[PDB]
Amino acid sequence: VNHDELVKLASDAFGSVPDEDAATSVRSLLVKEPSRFTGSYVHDRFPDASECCMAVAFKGAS
Amino acid sequence: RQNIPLREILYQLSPYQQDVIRQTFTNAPKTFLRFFKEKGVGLATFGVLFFGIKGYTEHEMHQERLAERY
Ligand SMILES: CCCCCCCCCCCCCCCCCC(=O)OC[C@H](COP(=O)(O)O)OC(=O)CCCCCCCCCCCCCCCCC
Repeated sequence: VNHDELVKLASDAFGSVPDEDAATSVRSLLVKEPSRFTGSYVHDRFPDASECCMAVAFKGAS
Repeated sequence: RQNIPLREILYQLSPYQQDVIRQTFTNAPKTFLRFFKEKGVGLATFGVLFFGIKGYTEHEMHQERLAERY
C-alpha cells in the first residue's frame, strides 16, 4: 500500500464523516461512567454436564 | 462425593464488600418477637405443667406439715 494514494482515497471516501463535539468525546464518556471492580463469585451449575470450566482473575492494569 | 443433579446460578459477595454487625441492631427486636412467636406454645405448656405441679405439691406439703401440729 502507498501512503499518499490511501490518503487521497480516504479523503475522497471517508471525508464526509461527522466531527466530534468536545463534550461527547471518548474521555468524557469514560469519566462520566467509570469502571468499578468488585470481589465476587459466580457459578453456572448444570445437572448433567461433563466438563468444569473455571476462570479466576484479579483486577489488572489499564 | 455424592453427585447431586441440580440447575442453578449462585452469586456470592466478598466479606470485605459488606457490613458485619450493623444490621444486627435493626433485626434484634424482630428476631426476639419471631423467636417467641415460634416457640410460644411449647414454652407455655412447659411452664404451666412444671409450675402448676410444683405449686400443687408444695401447697399439699405445707398442708401436711400443718396437719402434724397440735
Ligand atoms: C403455703 C406455702 C406458700 C408458698 C408461697 C411461695 C410459692 C412459690 C412462689 C409463687 C409461685 C406462683 C406464681 C409463679 C409464677 C412463675 C412464672 C410462670 O408461671 O410463668 C410461666 C409461663 C410463661 O410462659 P412463657 O413466657 O411463654 O415461657 O406462664 C404461664 O404459661 C402461666 C403459668 C400458670 C400456671 C401456674 C399457676 C400457679 C399454680 C398454682 C396451683 C394451685 C393449686 C391449688 C389446688 C388446691 C386448692 C385447695
